[PDB]
Amino acid sequence: AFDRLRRLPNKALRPGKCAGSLFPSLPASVGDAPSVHGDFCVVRRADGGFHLVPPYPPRINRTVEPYPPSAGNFYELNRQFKLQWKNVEYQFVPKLLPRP
Amino acid sequence: HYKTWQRNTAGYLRTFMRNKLPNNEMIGYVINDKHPKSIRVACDRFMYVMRYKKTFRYTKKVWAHDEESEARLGDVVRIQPLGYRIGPWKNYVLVRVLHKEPR
Amino acid sequence: MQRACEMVVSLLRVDALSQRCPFHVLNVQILDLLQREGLIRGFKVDGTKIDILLKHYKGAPVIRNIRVVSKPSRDIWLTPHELKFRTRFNTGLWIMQTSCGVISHRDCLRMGIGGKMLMAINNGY
Amino acid sequence: SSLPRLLDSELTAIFQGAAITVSSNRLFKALLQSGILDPVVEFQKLCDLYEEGRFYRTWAGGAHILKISGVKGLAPPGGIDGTPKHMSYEEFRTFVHAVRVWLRDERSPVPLCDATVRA
Amino acid sequence: VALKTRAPKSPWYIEAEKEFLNERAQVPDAYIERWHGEDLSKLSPALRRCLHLRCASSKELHSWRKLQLCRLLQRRPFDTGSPAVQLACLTEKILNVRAHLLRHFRDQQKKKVLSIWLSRRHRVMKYLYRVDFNLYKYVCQQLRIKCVRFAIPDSRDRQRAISPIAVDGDRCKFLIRQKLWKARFRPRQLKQVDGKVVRFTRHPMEQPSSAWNLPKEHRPSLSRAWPYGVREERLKGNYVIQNPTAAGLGYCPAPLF
RNA sequence: GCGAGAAGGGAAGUGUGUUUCAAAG
RNA sequence: UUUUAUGAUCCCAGGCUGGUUUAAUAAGUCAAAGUUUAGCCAGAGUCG
RNA sequence: AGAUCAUCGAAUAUAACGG
Repeated sequence: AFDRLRRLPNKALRPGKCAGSLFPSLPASVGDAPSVHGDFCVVRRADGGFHLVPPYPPRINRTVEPYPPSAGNFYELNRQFKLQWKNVEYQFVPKLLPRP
Repeated sequence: HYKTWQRNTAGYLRTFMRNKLPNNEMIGYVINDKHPKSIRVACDRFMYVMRYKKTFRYTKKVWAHDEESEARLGDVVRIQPLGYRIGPWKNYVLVRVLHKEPR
Repeated sequence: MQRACEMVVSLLRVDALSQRCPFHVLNVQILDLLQREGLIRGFKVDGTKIDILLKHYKGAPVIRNIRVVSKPSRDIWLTPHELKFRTRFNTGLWIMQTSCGVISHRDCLRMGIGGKMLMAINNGY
Repeated sequence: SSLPRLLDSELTAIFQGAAITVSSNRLFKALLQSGILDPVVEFQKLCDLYEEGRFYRTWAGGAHILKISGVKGLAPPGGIDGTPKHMSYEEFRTFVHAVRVWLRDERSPVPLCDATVRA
Repeated sequence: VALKTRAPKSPWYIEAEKEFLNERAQVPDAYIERWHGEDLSKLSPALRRCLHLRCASSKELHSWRKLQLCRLLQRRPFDTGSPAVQLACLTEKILNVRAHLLRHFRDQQKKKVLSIWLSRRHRVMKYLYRVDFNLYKYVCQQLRIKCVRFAIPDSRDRQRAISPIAVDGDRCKFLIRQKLWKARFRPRQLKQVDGKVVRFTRHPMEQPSSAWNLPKEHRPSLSRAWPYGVREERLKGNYVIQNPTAAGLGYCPAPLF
């Protein structure tokens, strides 16, 4: 058994806890405190304000095939999200979920 | 999983206390000290059975970390958990050594 | 612990006056509690073995039934509030092994500490 | 004082000579042979700083375990491949910069990395 | 269809077997029953020849060897119950039975007795290791016995467990290990020069190298085998082996006989 | 301008869950 | 160098828990190895 | 953040790394 297609569990956007922290100043339990924002990010609005925004593609799980068989008739599969700025491009398309 | 009435019996409470230690600490003996600054601590746990009312034992081998590399093979030590992941195998930190085997 | 369970066979005899028993530290303490209740006439440590006398009344012995609860392969523990349910409406004698020595079941409930049921004397179902 | 500036072009020969991605085993030995870092730095010195710097986690070196094992690799060892992180050109540059200063500040009167201390 | 038959004996196995018997038959210049010159002076020269070791029997010859070895590890005169003396006494008894089995091969009753002594000696080492560690190492060097430490429980795998038969690896070079023949490690059939085809139940006994489970110099590296590198002690090549009597992967301990 | 999957069983076995603690973006 | 009968490699299926009263000197002080019905947690992405 | 028996389908076991 080599180079076998495995499967990983799904995971949505984890909501942050109200009782969070910015930076743990020398914590004195055996763990890491949660975050308020969590996955979400704060950006500048068009009208001079601050609002939430869906971040860059949140770990698009490519291991599991699409559920609805009729997905190609309305959506183009096998997409890529590249980041370019003038003549500079960075390699960050691989969205891997590391171990806990 | 244990039922509500199973959390008040003396058999379950006694087993819990033995397993439970400050800072979720554990007791075990080192069995492998080949890699640099690495030692594999073998910890022994306990569990309760509500059917026959008997407690058994099962070993739990885990990896630890040592700074001064004072511990050696066949030496009971103390481990402490951590809220992160360091290295491919390292998941614990040493505190002290209780017993030392001659050479 | 194994030697403790070997005392019931010797003490549970009808046509006998005195029976021997292996010497043990824990066994000596158990005999003291039984003598207080008036179940054993007396005992003497004869070196490697202990000679224990038997009490009789109108032919039949004072001890009629012995039940071993605790065994070397496992350990029975009951909370102070659970021992009362087990032991109720009975005249039996339960040996309780608490942290502060060995006492009977009646004293265990008085202190409210969690003991250990070792054996039963003059117990039914 | 007056720390020399490491030219980008010079590092290209060392990175390509030891050979896109390459393993970290061949790069550690080649760094000392070129003598760019200059006592003599031993092989264990670089290995110790690599783990202490927490580079395996930062770079996501453990992501390759799930490709072979899958679900079994998520759990800890006791609750497994252990290959080193294959640093790329970009990644290697950063590490060289980080290790170059960690040796100079080890004997400087004014620490730069960690100047503070808790009682 | 292949026929199951015994495997041929290797050329080196026969040569070593004859050498072992030669050593056991050596008769040094000494005396039996502690017949010191004090008492022997009262006897005639003619009569003294009979009392020499050359004229002694096997029982007397074997007993003399025990006395010489016992004195080497004697704590006090007239003391044989100490673990140090018992360790040497048992070693001489095992070889005495092994030599007899070579000449006599139809004595199947004594095959079971040899196993009892081999296991009994193993337990002695375990007890002596915890009570005295310095003395345990000294006795092994004098007798050239493979020292083994007991610090962790032995695993259930036979490829890495202990083997009481191969304890005296230095003195015996043909009872160290062998090959597996259970399901997949069986030998392939072959044709001899006989007009017939035969198959061997047991694999041939090869000659192992001298560096069997011995330390060696390692090279620093960082790969899968050494995620955290190589220790300084390993590079010099002086680490102490916990189980030197391990057969290793793809190997099995040698039979009893 | 604000709210809206309030009709979701397709993924996973040592996982999903439970329990003990902790959290001044 | 590492796991391995205290199950390592490996094939198919099953998602975890709570729910008040409840007779009998089994008078339960939490329904006594395992039985449920409004409920908690949790359940990837895409207009190129 | 720590700990946290596995079961059914009869069964068929040693595998992956470096000289």
